[PDB]
Formats: sequence, C-alpha cells, structure tokens
Amino acid sequence: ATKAVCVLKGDGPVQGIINFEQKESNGPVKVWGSIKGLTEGLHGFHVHEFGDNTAGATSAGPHFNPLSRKHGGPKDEERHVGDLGNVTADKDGVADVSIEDSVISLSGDHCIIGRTLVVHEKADDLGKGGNEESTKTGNAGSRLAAGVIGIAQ
Amino acid sequence: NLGAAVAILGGPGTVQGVVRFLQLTPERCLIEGTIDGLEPGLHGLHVHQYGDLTNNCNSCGNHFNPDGASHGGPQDSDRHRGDLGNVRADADGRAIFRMEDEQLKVWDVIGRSLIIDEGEDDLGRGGHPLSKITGNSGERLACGIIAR
Ligand SMILES: [Zn+2]
Ligand SMILES: [Zn+2]
Repeated sequence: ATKAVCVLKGDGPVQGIINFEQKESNGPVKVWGSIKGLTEGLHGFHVHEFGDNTAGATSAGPHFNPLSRKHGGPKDEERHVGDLGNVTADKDGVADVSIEDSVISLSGDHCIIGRTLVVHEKADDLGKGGNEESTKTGNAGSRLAAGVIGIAQ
Repeated sequence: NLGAAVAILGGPGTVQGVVRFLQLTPERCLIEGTIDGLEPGLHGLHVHQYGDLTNNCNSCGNHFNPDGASHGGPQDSDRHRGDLGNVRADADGRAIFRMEDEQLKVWDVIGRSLIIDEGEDDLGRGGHPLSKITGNSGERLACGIIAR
C-alpha cells in the first residue's frame, strides 16, 4: 500500500494518531501525526514485530528486527528496522510527530503494516547506554500506548 | 504455513472479541473466533478493505472486494472477498465460530479491518437495495485490524 494509519491507545491518558505514507518503491516513508497525554520530553517510538496484542507487550514482542541486528537509532546503520528513535512531547503533553525513514517500508520484507507501533515510557538512548538493555530496547521503558498499523486510503 | 493473523475486535460498546486467521493451504483459510457482548441472534461478519480506526469503525470502508463482485453469502461464488456471512451469539451473548474460506487469503487481508454488524446479513437475498451492496446488516458494532 501507499498509506497506513495507526491509532495509539492505552490504559493511561496517552492517545494519538500516526499516519504513514510512502510514494516510492522501497523509498522513504513519511511518519507524521500527534500524541497527547505524555510527559514532557523524549519518548521511545518503535515498531514491534507482531500486531498480536491479546497478551499486550508480551504478544507484541521485541522491536521489528528481521535482519537480526542490535538496537540503535534511526540514523545508525546497526539498528532494528522498527527503530524510529524518539518523539518530543511539549510542556502540554502534546507530541507533534514527523519522521522520515527508509529502513521501514510499506511493502516487502521490511513492511511494517500489521505490526505494533508503541510510544514508550522513557527516552530511547539509541543503543548507547553501555548496558545490554541498551542493545535491546534502548531503555525506553514500558508501553504507554500502542496500536496496529493498518492500511489506509 | 502460508500465513497467520489475529484481530482484536473493539468498539464503543459492550461488543469485543478475538478472531484468528490461519492459511491452511494456498486455497483454504481457517477462521475461528469468540465475540462477547452481542445481542442473541445472527450478526454479519465482514472484512473491510481499510484498517483505519480513526473514526470508530466508519473509516474502515466497504467490504473487501478486490474482484469487483456483488455482496453474497459465504457459499456464493459471486461474493466480496470479505463476505463471511453471519455468526450466531447464544443467549449469553457469546458467539463462538469456526469456518473455512476458499477466497479470503491471509496475506491479502493483513492490515485490513474485521467488523461485526448489529443485524443479520441477508446474503444478498433480502430484496433490498443494500442486499447486493452490504447485506443490510445495519450498524457496525466492533472492529479491529487484522494483525501479523
Ligand atoms: Zn530496537
Ligand atoms: Zn459484502
């Protein structure tokens, strides 16, 4: 597909809508939207492997990592495909989101459609924390709100 | 295996459930699920073409119909790919069901939506202007994206 959407929902006040769009085959994917209810600062923003949320974070799994690499930031070469870095919530809790990534895709082996998009509790340290947890989740913390990436018109 | 999926159904009401998909063969797909909070009776179950939950279940679009067919029941060959017929909820409001489909294929519905309606799907036989379009099943009750 060329467009996708995701509605982030959670048990807390965190909630928002994220849009996806890709105009070139295996090209860049524009990721833009809005989230509210967050604490001011940077928050992890990842695509996990599975959209199955029957068990929540357990069934959603780790970061979408088809190439079997270690965690990183979106600008790094050693990264998970689902590694999209941080988003910024202002002093009112609103996170105006705008990302452009070419490792993710709306087609092919790196397709993220049907998977889980999660905004996390803490800020992603981009895999530079010194501990092993940095090489897995970037110490981003627990899931604040999540949603499935579905095909949009 | 040629694909598996799962859809958690939710809406602005008491209806909620979990439906799973498994592509047994290239030409046969297994569909099983359990949905609670339904009024006792028949309820239409359909795959819509957009997994867009930004407006309850209304932004999900029409029945997934890539071949440009008319609405029908599961036993009709001329039917939308997303036409799954009715499921029945018992007196307690629970609808447990298990079906195979020979047109709906898991890889082609990943990212799309699965919706259950308030009324019965007339399978295109109701003699109504909506029969050949939706099945005249009324309002949408709960929906969810078919997830990997
Ligand atoms: Zn990662
Ligand atoms: Zn139909």
